[PDB]
Amino acid sequence: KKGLPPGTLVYTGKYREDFEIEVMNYSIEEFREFKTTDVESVLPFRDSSTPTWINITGIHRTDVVQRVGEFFGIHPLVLEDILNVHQRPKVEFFENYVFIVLKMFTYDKNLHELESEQVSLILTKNCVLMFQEKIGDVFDPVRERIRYNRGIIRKKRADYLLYSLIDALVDDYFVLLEKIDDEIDVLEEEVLERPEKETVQRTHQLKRNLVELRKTIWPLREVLSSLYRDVPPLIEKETVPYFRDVYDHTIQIADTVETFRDIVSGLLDVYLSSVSNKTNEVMKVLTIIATIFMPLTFIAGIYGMNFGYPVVLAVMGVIAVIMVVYFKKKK
Amino acid sequence: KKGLPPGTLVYTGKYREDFEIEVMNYSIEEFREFKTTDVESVLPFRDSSTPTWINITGIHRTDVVQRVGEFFGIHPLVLEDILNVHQRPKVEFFENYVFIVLKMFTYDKNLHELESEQVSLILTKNCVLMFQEKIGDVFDPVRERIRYNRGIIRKKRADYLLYSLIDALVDDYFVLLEKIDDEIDVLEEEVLERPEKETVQRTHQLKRNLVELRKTIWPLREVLSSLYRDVPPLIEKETVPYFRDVYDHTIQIADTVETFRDIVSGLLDVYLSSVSNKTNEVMKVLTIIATIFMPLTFIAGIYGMNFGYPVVLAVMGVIAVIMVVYFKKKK
Amino acid sequence: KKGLPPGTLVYTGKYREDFEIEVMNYSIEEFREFKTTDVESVLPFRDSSTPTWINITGIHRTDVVQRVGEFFGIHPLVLEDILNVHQRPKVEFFENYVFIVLKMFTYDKNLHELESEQVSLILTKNCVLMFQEKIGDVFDPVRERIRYNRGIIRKKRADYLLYSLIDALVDDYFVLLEKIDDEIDVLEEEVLERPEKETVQRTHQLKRNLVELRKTIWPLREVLSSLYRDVPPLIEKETVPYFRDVYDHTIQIADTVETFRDIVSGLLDVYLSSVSNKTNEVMKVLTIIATIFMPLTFIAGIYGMNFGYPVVLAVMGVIAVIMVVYFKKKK
Amino acid sequence: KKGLPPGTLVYTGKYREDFEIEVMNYSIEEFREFKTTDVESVLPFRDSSTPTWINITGIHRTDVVQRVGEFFGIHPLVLEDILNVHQRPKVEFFENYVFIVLKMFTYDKNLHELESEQVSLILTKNCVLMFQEKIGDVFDPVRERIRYNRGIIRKKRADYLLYSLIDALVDDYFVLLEKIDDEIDVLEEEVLERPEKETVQRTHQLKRNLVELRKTIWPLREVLSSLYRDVPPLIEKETVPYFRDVYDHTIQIADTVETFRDIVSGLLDVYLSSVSNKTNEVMKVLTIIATIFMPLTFIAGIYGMNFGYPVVLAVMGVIAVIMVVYFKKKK
Amino acid sequence: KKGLPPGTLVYTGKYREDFEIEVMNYSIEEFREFKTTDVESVLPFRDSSTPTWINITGIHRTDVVQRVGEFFGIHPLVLEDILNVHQRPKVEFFENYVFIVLKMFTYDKNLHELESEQVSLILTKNCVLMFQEKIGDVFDPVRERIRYNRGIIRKKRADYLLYSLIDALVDDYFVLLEKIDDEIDVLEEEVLERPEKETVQRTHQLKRNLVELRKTIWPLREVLSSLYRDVPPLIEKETVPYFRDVYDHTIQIADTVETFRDIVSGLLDVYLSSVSNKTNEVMKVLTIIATIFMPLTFIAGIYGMNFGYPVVLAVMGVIAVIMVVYFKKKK
Ligand SMILES: [Ca+2]
Ligand SMILES: [Ca+2]
Ligand SMILES: [Ca+2]
Ligand SMILES: [Ca+2]
Ligand SMILES: [Ca+2]
Ligand SMILES: [Ca+2]
Ligand SMILES: [Ca+2]
Ligand SMILES: [Ca+2]
Ligand SMILES: [Ca+2]
Ligand SMILES: [Ca+2]
Ligand SMILES: [Ca+2]
Ligand SMILES: [Ca+2]
Ligand SMILES: [Ca+2]
Repeated sequence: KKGLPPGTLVYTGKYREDFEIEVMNYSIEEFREFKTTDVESVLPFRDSSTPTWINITGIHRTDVVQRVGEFFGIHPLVLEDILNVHQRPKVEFFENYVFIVLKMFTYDKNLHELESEQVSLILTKNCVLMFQEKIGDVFDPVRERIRYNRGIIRKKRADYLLYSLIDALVDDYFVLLEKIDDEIDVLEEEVLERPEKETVQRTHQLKRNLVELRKTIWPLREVLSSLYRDVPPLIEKETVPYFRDVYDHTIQIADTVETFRDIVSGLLDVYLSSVSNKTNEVMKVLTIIATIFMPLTFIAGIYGMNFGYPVVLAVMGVIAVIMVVYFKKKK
Repeated sequence: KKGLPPGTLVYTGKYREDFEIEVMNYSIEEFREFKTTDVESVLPFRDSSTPTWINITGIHRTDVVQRVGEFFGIHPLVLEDILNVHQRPKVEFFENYVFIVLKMFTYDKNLHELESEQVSLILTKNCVLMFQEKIGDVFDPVRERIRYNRGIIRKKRADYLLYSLIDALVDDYFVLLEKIDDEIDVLEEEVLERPEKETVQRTHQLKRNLVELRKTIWPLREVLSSLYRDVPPLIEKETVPYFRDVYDHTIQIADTVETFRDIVSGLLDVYLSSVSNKTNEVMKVLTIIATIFMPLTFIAGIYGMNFGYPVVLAVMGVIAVIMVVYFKKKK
Repeated sequence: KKGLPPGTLVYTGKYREDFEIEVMNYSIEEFREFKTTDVESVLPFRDSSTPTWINITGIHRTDVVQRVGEFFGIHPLVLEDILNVHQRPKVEFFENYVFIVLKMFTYDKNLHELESEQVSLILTKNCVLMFQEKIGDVFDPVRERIRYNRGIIRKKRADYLLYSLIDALVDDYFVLLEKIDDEIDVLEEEVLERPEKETVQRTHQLKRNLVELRKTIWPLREVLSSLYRDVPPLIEKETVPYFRDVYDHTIQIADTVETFRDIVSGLLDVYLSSVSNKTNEVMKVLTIIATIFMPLTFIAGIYGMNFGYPVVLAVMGVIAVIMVVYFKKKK
Repeated sequence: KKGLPPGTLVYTGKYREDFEIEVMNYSIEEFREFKTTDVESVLPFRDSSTPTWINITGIHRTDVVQRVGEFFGIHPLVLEDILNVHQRPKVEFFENYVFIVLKMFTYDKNLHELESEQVSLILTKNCVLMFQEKIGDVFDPVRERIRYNRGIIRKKRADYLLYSLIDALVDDYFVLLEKIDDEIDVLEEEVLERPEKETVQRTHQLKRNLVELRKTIWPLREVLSSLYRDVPPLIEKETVPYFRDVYDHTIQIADTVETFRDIVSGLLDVYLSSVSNKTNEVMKVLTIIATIFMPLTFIAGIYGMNFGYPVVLAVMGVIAVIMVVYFKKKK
Repeated sequence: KKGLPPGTLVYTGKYREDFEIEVMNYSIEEFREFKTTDVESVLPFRDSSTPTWINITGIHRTDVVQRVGEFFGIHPLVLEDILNVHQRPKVEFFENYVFIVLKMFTYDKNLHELESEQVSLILTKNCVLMFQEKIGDVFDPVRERIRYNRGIIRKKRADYLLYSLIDALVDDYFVLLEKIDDEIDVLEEEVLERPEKETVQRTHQLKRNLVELRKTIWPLREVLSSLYRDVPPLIEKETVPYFRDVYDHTIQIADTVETFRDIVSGLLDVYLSSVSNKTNEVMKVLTIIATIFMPLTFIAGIYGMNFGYPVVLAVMGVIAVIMVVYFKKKK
């Protein structure tokens, strides 16, 4: 739905069940993790000269974001955007912090429909502050790769941490495409070799979903494009050439999606031709068994007049052959 | 209709019933409001060092605009545009004043048709001069948010006032889209599960209305794009990063509209396929009940010749099965 | 047709009936007007330090243009373009003169067809030299607005005179669009509620005419775009911000035309669906009155065998109801 | 076909019949012309301080081009491009010479098919070296305009000579368009008023040919665009403003072609609608003469039962009117 | 499939059968060749001041690439891209080495389906390091042109070697297009003159394959575009103007592909019209032989009533002519 105030703090999303603030402060050497539901127990991490990750799951608490935002020096309107989930993904560069809004998807296979949660990211000094609206994410491997010190996460700084969550979120889209490639694959057979009923409505659902998809990658692609040209906190030849290979991913997604929305585009045209081909066969059979049985039931019509038996049957049986011969141009 | 003079002051709109000049002069502390129908009782507000809002409802009085425009130093041709409602939304930057033309819509639900009133805005010093052609608007909350000193309107200057009316007008489009999303939603079912008559003409009305819509957002989007790059009176880091949030909105509108005009685009193609699928079933039934009843009425045709009863009925009843079996490739 | 010389002076147009040289020399204070058919009686106006308008109606006289062009210092090839009417509208900037080619249209309502005359304009010092191929134009109001000293025409210079003829020519297109909006309006009803014969050929005529139109606005739009960026003789803040409000017009035209060529584009698709809907009804009626009258004429077929009367009529009349009931899924 | 060496001199074209080297050396005062089939008798023209035109007709002699190219200092790979006719038109600028590749067409009217010969041009000092693969060209008027000293060809230099052959080649395309405008004109009637058989395959031939065309103007347009921005040997205000009026032509071609490939694009859609309109009439007639003659042959079916004459004929003749009346909604 | 680690070395391809490291070190004077399956026996070639070509066939050995990459100073993530075959072709420029990823195709004629192997190229000093996933390639002529010292390969440096493999790989695409031009050619006849069954599914396969194709040339075209603008190791006027004539090729491919995906695009529209033309003929025949034999079997229906012989046959035979005459508007 919509708002009508001047720039307040309303939450438009519809996930009012969960609230769980997780934090992962780490150095080149160490880390902890906890799940406090207290607001204040995370504010002292602003000055921690070591990479923190203050994940605030459950945005519906406008009051929680209001406090954290007033403390971290976050602008009043850039908080509103965190709460307003009906927004195109963007990157906002500021004097202190980099602000990113992203959306991650869930495709219900079978029940052809996709659902969208909006994740906000604020990068400031050594804090990648996060905002989810519901419990559960695709950021499970990244926190696990900090947990069992796997790879080059602990070794590197705090801005690199952002370019690890963003890899994890973009990587998820590769799953969605995989589900849809395998979707099309089937709902395409359903047009060649299954000309039934709700195959059409299943096809229109796909275009609908693909448009819905497209108009959330094409912007998310621009985020990593705009996150590439500029960047204040970057550590040039460390974190920049890294996400070149996430902005590379962000392209392949919105390139794959443009393939799907180009195959599915001309799929209903396959149907209409496949169907008009069937309504040729049926049409044809009707015209045959009415050019052998409509001429003959006319002969056997006159000879019911009230005013050689094998002379009429011979001349009927010969016409039913001057017919099935003439119908060798048509078969 | 059209004009043929050199740059005079003709009103092309067709709303000749209302005339009501409302003013809202306000400071950091106070305001008044009145509804004078006198022209002169608003001219002394040009020098009021406090944010005024001189709303002139009912443009049809060419004489009223002529006077106010001659007083405020407004160019002769930029007044003509205020009266000529058949014009693409634009922003005109000048030495003294910023000139903006906008259009706001009304979608008659049921009676599938949309109507357009054109609102002009002139920003000069501490005056946001307004021009409506009919009584009633979506600027009710903004004047109410000044009225009961809600939010940061009174606190800020006069150029910010403009970027509050413009938020209010752009926000209205979110209602129109909501009405059309919920429109498509229904007039799409009407193609999957209701293949009737005036469903087609209702679909063409939508494309017509969407084109009509599109070609008034895409320019209105450019207004807030061009109102972003430049700006003389702006108060940089106060009013500029505000309407970035509104030019952000202006995008999402013309992005949502591009979704609608991409779903509806390939909707008549759903119909034509759904219909050619029905004219397969009907076509098929005709070809069956004419390949069991046209062969048999031929047998019972010869035996009306004037020249075992269960031998003919057995051989007819067997053929009416060599048929309903052969029709298991087709069902 | 075509030429094959090196850059001579051939007239490709097909209007060989009229020749009438009109001139309107004017100052801040006075003017005259005459219709001499003599070539030489207009050449002394080259040095007249007061705005002249040397309209040469009837270009077919290659000799007339040859003389005037040799006198006014006009390049040999830029004269050829004046005579060669089969050319895209352009603006040519030179060391002395600005050269503009424009086309103005005539839409024969009813006889769905549009016709094109090409008007050339050369602006040099205080002379806007004109070239029409046939008598009669849309420049009647402009010469009348000089005649009865209406508006700011006499007051201003000679380059402004150009940006008054060009307003008058561009303004004409607003009439053409008005005729075509009202055309579509009707030839659209002719697809919803009149599925006849030459409705299709009338629709294809429109796309043809719209393409023909489009590819003469899109360049004419670029003329006033290119006439905006540069300009040697301009009188900056006098004549420049004037035609901004003609290049504004030039946009709205090629924006309106892009609406028409987007409604008409998907209009034949309305037809094909409306028609395939009719060939469903007809198709359906045929399948009904052949599943009540083909089964029953089979019963009344056996009982014509030569080898209770209300027992057969009751069982026929019951089947003709087990049918009209089963046909409540289909109505 | 294709090659597999490193940059040798293979001729891919299929015109192995002709070989005829023509030369036209000329000054401000005189010229000669000859048709030597000897290679060496043209090499001394490299230093002739007067405009030469060394036309080498019949490229299939790889050896001839190899020698001339080794003498004139032409790069090894830029010769390959002269022999390889399956290439997009381009302009190659070099330290000494300008290299241009062009294609000129032949449209077999009736036998709907177009054929392509590739002409190469090398401009060096006072030599416009030419390369044709077959005898005969559209360069007949240009050599004739040198021959009888017509126009400003002899008067001007050698780089201007190039911009005379190129005018002659581009001008040819105006003939092709003329043949296709007049083609469409007919093969469009063939869709409104001739719904036959191979009208469809004739329409697809046109799109095929238009795509084939388009993708040889759009590059040839870029040649004269790129031949406009730069140019080393140009003689600025002599030869440059000349071919501006050939790059102007090059536009109108690829603009006309974009009209054709926009009319023909939606022409098969005219057909499909015109045809589905006929398969309405036919469909309709079938449903009538089976709702007057299928109900009545049922009445006259019962009265053939073996178990007032104008009472049955009156009630049959009345139903055959309760029918032809009900069929006034449908006619 | 997909990965979930931080940037390790997983091989996504599915060709786990071959492993064969071939090397071709050469100077202006000599070369050797061998097929060692040992990893270490190729590492000393890093410093060989003479052009080496270290082809590593069979990427599935992650360990082999890991070692060679750690030795040659190759970044950890740019190795991952060598193993991850599901990636868009790109060129990566670095401080030491140029990194290129390319894909080469195999089109199974008949079994309408195309298969893709990914070839990686790393250019460093005098080493063009290669990475194939399966045995066999189109690089047979290039190694043969080194082998029997053909052309200018041995004569030139090591960066030129890259622009010989890349010519060989791009040249292969000319074969694919040749197979598809000849494919369309046939599967187009199959729409004009063969309106059968799986012609539709064969057409959709083509669009599918063409999209699949297009979205691997359009990037491969950009590789040679980006490999043209920049280049650190280039030897300017030696290796640069060479591959201009490969980036020229890279264009013609993605221009030819855009022709195919523009002919095939409107091919199903040929079918649907060709078919709706047949379902006119069939439809028509049915309506004839039911307007001569449905009226007459009505006459011979009344005269079976139980309540001049050549008077009825004359009046039936005359109506069967008032019919076949009326059907001269329809034939
Ligand atoms: Ca708001
Ligand atoms: Ca005007
Ligand atoms: Ca916002
Ligand atoms: Ca279509
Ligand atoms: Ca010419
Ligand atoms: Ca006349
Ligand atoms: Ca205006
Ligand atoms: Ca009978
Ligand atoms: Ca080659
Ligand atoms: Ca080449
Ligand atoms: Ca010209
Ligand atoms: Ca990853
Ligand atoms: Ca990568």
